[PDB]
Amino acid sequence: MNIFEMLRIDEGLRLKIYKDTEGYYTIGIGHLLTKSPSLNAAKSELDKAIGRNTNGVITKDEAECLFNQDVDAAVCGILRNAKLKPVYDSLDAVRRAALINMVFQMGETGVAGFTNSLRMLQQKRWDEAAVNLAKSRWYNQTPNRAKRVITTFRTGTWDAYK
Ligand SMILES: *C1=C(C(=O)OC)C(C)(C)N(O)C1(C)C
Ligand SMILES: *C1=C(C(=O)OC)C(C)(C)N(O)C1(C)C
Repeated sequence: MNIFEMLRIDEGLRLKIYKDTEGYYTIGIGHLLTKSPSLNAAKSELDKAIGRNTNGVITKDEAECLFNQDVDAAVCGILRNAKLKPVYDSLDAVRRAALINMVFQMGETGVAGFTNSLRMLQQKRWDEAAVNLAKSRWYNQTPNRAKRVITTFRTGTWDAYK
């Protein structure tokens, strides 16, 4: 198991534009296209991301291509953020993947706002951090996925993904 296999489980794979759990146009392995309600706006975003006129459908190879860029962008966002980089640097590789997972789902700024959870992770107070992380809109709106990510933070193992 690794961050790619982890997010592939959490995000799925769909080759046509669909609406994500928030109602936002998405494609591939959780590639958010736009929060705009305009399907043409989402299709324009898709064409720009792929470099061709797609009419809202991509191939599996294209989906995996976007996914690799998106995982990279999540890591890049963490390492440039003054709030997230210290926590990331302090973590083992499995818990690092859990933080990347959260940034992939909610964005750099969103995760960087989890000030008290981040402190608890930095302190390596894993059970306490797990309790705090669940006190969130994130957990309430996607509880099964959040439970898996939180278990990964709590234990430092892949138990929730096997
Ligand atoms: C990845 C791609 C790919 O692997 O599909 C063959 C394309 C669509 C060529 N490219 O735009 C990226 C780099 C996104
Ligand atoms: C890092 C980036 C990156 O390396 O994506 C793979 C982008 C998204 C260009 N950038 O905004 C940071 C600095 C976060």
